[PDB]
Amino acid sequence: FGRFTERAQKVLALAQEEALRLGHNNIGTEHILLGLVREGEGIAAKALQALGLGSEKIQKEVESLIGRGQEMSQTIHYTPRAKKVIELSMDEARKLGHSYVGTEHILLGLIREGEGVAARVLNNLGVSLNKARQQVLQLLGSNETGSSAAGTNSNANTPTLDSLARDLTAIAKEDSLDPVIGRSKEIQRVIEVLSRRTKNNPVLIGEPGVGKTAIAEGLAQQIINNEVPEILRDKRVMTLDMGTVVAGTKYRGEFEDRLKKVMDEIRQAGNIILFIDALHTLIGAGGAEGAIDASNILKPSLARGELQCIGATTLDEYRKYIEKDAALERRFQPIQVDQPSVDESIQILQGLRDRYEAHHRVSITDDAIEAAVKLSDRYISDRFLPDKAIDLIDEAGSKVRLRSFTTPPNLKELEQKLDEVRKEKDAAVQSQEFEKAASLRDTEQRLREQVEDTKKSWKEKQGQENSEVTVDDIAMVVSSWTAQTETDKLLNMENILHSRVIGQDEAVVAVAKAVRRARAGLKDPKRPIGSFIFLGPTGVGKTELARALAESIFGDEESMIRIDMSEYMEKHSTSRLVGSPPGYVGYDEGGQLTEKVRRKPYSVVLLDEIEKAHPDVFNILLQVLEDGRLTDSKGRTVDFRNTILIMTSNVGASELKRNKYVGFNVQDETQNHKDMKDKVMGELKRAFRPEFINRIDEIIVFHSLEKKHLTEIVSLMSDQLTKRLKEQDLSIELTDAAKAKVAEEGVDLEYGARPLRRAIQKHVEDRLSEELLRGNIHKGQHIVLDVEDGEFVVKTTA
Amino acid sequence: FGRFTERAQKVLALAQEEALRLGHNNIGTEHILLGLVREGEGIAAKALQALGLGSEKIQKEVESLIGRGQEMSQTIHYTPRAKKVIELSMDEARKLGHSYVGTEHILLGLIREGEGVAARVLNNLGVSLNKARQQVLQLLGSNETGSSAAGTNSNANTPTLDSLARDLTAIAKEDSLDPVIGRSKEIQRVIEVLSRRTKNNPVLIGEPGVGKTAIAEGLAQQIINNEVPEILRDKRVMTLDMGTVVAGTKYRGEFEDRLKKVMDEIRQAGNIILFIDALHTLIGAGGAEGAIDASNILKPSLARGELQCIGATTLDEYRKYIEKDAALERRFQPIQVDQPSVDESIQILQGLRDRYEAHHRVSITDDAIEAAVKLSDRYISDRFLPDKAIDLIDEAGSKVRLRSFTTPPNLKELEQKLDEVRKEKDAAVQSQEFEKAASLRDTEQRLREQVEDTKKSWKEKQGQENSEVTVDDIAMVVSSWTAQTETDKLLNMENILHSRVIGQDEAVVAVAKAVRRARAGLKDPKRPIGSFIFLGPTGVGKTELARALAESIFGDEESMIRIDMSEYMEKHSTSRLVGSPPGYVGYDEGGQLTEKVRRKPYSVVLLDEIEKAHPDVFNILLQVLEDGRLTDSKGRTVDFRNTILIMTSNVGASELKRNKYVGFNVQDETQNHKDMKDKVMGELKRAFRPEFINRIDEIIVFHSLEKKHLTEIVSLMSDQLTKRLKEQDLSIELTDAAKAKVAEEGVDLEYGARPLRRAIQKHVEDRLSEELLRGNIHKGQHIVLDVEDGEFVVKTTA
Repeated sequence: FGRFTERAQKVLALAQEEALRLGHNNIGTEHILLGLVREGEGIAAKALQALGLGSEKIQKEVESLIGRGQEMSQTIHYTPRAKKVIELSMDEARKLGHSYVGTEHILLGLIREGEGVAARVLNNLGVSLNKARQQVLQLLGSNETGSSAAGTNSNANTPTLDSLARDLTAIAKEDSLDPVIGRSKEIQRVIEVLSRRTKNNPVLIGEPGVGKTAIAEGLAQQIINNEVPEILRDKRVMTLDMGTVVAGTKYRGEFEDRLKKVMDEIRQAGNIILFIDALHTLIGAGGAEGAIDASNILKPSLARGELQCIGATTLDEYRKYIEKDAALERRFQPIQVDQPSVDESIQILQGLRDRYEAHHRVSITDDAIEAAVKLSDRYISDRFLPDKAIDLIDEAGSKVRLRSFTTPPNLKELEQKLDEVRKEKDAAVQSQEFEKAASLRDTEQRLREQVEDTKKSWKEKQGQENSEVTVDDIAMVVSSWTAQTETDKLLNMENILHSRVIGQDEAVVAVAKAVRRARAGLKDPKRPIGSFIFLGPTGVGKTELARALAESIFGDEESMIRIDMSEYMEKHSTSRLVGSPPGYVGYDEGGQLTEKVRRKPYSVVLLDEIEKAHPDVFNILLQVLEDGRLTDSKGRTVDFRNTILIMTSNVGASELKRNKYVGFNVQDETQNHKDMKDKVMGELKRAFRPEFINRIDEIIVFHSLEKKHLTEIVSLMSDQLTKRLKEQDLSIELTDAAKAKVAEEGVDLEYGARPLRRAIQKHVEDRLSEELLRGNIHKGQHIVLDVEDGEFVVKTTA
Repeated sequence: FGRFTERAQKVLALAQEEALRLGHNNIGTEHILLGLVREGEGIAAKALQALGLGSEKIQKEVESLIGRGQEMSQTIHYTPRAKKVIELSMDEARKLGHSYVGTEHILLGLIREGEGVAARVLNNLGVSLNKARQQVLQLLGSNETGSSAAGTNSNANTPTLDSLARDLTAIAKEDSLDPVIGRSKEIQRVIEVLSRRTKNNPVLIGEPGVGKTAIAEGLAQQIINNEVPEILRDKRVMTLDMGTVVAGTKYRGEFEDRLKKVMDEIRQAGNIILFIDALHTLIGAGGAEGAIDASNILKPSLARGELQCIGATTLDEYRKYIEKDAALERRFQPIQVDQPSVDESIQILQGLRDRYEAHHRVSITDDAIEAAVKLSDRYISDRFLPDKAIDLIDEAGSKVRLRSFTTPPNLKELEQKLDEVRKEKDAAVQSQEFEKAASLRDTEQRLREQVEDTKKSWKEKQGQENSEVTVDDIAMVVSSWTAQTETDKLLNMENILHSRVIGQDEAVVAVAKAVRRARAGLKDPKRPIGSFIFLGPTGVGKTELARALAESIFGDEESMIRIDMSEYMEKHSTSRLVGSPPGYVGYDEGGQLTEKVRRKPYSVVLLDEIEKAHPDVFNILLQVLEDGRLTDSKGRTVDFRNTILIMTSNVGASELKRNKYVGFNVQDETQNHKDMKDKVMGELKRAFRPEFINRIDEIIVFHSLEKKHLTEIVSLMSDQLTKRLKEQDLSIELTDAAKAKVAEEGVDLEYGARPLRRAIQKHVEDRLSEELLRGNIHKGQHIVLDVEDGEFVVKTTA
């Protein structure tokens, strides 16, 4: 593909050189073979030299076939035989892993490609074809680092380390083990609990889901050099892997038997460290079901400190073991792995760029990496700070890499042409029209080389992305889920949120700016990026700003939870009829609110109508706003850590639903507006407790329901129709003028504002179907619905 | 059959020729054998030529059978033996795939016919019967299609692709892989989301049920050829199939072990793409019973980026898996797979026309394909807008092919006759009565050839169908379920809705036009294709139009749901109507209302009396009308996308259930009318809350009992009686005159129009049984119930 070592590439060019030297017009394998032996003593080349082949001998044999004298060897490239040998070398390097493919693989691939002039060339020059593949194989690869250690020994390690299992310290003598960056400050906290054989167990608690495992490689490095105590000197850190135990087993009894064996071998006691990943599963205590009960052997082992071990558990798992104090709590003593510092994240990123240069686009951009964290940290916000991050890096680290190869410069037109040639050419010969295809044939390859030349002119579009992962790039990719087009979303938040909330600017700018402050630098995870009270009418403004955050602020597209406290309130029976679903906040804690935001930890959380809720509820919600967490639903922790909590209120709604009517004058209208954009900030005091509101930030203002507001409601309804018709592949847009015709059949005093949907149906739905059916307009072109004379007008556009 | 290759056909005609040339004016199999070898060196011919047989050698045996003479012909046709050889070859080519039968199959079919004139010719000319079938098998031709290959190799790739589960790439390197038509725009959305080595997992959400699976072959084609990232170059795409896992397994433990092996094999890591269809089952999280939990291994695989995979899930499935989090979140990232819409539908149909031209019906008719789509939307309705569609074409895509092979022109009478001949003949010789069978015998075969000649006139029904699925046919087939007699059902929807709601034209036209416009694929396919409110009293036209709507929009009246909203607030009944209602709005959303429409999306959903319902129910109905789907009730998504939502009212009822009186006018029924065609448009405002109701596509108007509707009620009830009697095979019709005699006992001023059923029983039911009992009328005689002298009158008709 593009990843190759020197020796390889060298064998390849020599084929072409010899192509012309023997007059082999297009070089199949015979020159590739020649290439191998003419590259002298590279692993392919060398191989051929072992069995007894000279550079000469091959070119002469090669020459005894295709031979003289197409010396020019017109547009000297390969033909399919040679191309097959090359495809094979790539795979013969996959074989090893061998990222940048070498010589050996090409001779190996040649044998593999055991026909053409090469294959027989080798079988003519006294070297059987498989004898050649042998020789390369037994000298395989080299493109990767060796071992920085050597020798073989054993001692106490014999009974134990055999079984089961991996020993991190060993692989780090060889220096094939990574730091890992972590969660660096996490690793230190282990050593109180681990150089201690009495709270013999360190116990890592955090998001799973953070790369806890980074800390484990930490230990490896540190037990070697050099802050190691005399305690952990004369110790080995051995990882007990779940995978070897399950392999070759499908019965519980066999698994337990193996665990019994681990305890026997644990005789290295007080000098052994055991690493137990997913520790909870083995104890199997608590819950409605277990998971296997190693606990019988394991508990006394922990108490004695013979099993001096390291436990990896998560946010929720721990409670049902400290409840079993003290035999799990006799060993445990805790450390925070929950959500790493912002900085720790960034460093992991930087480290894995080059392997997303094995997965291309990335290496770099540095700024894009930083962003990977930062943009993610608030913009999803569905994990811990590095998982999110890296996802951007490779996402963007491909999105644009996809744009890398998708055209020539604009010479995509070449390919279009090249197609048409083939056709003409072919079909003409299929009639034959021999020579009537001939010139068409000739036109094909003429075109072709020009095509291919400019398809690799979009190697310039490779040099653009293939070690960058851009700011904007990373950012767009975060938006794709939900620096540049997230920090432009963030910095320009006010501008973008204003374009999706029509009027009632008072609110928009208030949320915008508070969120934009937090969302730029670090408000720093825990607490939503904004707590807010959204005051206003029951109608307009509230939801729409919340929404607008979800689309831009949170990325591109969705991200908004929304619960009404008002919908249930009731419980208890003795003989009563009632058996309704839980009274609402009990439902929320016990399941609904906590689950939903746990599902997407980045959601604009809308806690509706808490005025019409008991003041006790507000305390619970207050924890969401403060902590950025709730712990409910069987001890699970729900990350509201960069959500936007929006607690709504519409207490007094009606006056903020004053329409633009003439009272005294037509200046009662502009005072049905003006009065209402004042009245809102008074619906705040009336809303909830001050204690609640004391954990709630800006005072978001929404107001009125002018006239003005009617034709603004029409513009929500017409868009709901037209979007479901976009689903059906019809592009419609209504100008204000067609929405005007809807208002024409949409005002009475007594009819409210019910006819507006129906009249949109009448003027849009009904009309578009009566305009498409005629053939005046068509689906998937742009169809503009207007009034342009006091009556409705249908326009067409592309 | 319909398709054969030359070599076959050539072998066949040569038999007949040689038959007579040797003195056999009946073509025995002895000549077919001769035929095979007389075609020289085709696979049949050649085969015989191997065994030591020439055409000459065959004809010699043949001449030693009948031999000279019999060159006077017999209008030489085959023997029953010879007809057997042909039937056999068909299967001898089927078994070798081929449905276009070639030479080999014909000798093979001869062998099959291992006793007979051939059989003995071949067994007489000293070659084994099986030696001959061997020879034909061991050379094929006319069974292939042309593909590519020239060698095969592998490397590390071996253990993985073996297992489990084949690669799309392989068959597409032979270039035999299909496009698929798709769902093309879906494939594109993947490449940011997948060419990551992080949250590299695309997850396809759509309807299943739309042809999601089309997208998967998409990847195959684009990852191979030819402009794609360097990321997605140096990759392999492997498809994982559930079927292989379950095979050789019958326990959960074994399944997990196999999955462990797969997980180990993901070692092609960071450059391997695994396709997992129905992804949800493996994660096993959520639900009331979950599924087998692969997640323990799979979750870190997704996080590591070793498992870069493609998830196929549906509308409903996803929620309880992103709920798991957060390496799930840093895995998945969503992309939109086709939500069913008419334009998309057509493109699939057309694509699979040629492939249902295996049915020699469809491919085409163009109008018929479009119709399939458009008609499907309105006439069942239950499935998805493109699945439905293709099914009608293929349905019909056999339907006319059935009408094909059951015709002589009208000469069906011939076959009937030809039978009778045999009888006479047979029975006469069984007495013998030799020549008393003879002339009957002779008469038989005269007939027979005439019969067969006119049965093969119905090659005209082939020339109809073998690329035309009939427009009318598609319609017929949709009518079979529930263009022409479904688009006439559509176009004439108004006419059809009018014929069962007598009076109340006001209502009929309002529903009619809105659906009839809409269902032509020109209205949103994700919202009820007509929303309506039906106002009136309790009954009288309302429901009846809903029924008539089912017929006209959907093709039969059996497309009608009907749910009462007053139960979704319940405060009337609890032990006399419905079991366990409490929770009530929760009962509707959470369960009942949604469950019912989830059973049939092929329904006029008539949600009665939302007026007299808890205000939450109106909000719920509002979601049905807006979204076209609701997701509730274990997170299942109910498609109201091809329902007709109809919300009923009856708060004006009294005038709208009023009856005519004189008072001062005999124009009092027609003054009961005039009041009611007003009374509905005032019952709307009085009934409902505005937020819900305005999404309705038309306000449907009904009437009362008057004088005048009463005598129309008698005609509804009498039709309910006579129809449940049709099941036994009583063919009944009432004229208006008999319904009149019945009316005589139920036009009470003070006992209502309820007595009419009872009086229908006395004058219709009771009367038919008392007319059957005396043998005046009969089953399968059409029985007319009349008055013709002011008293009841019994008539008979065919």
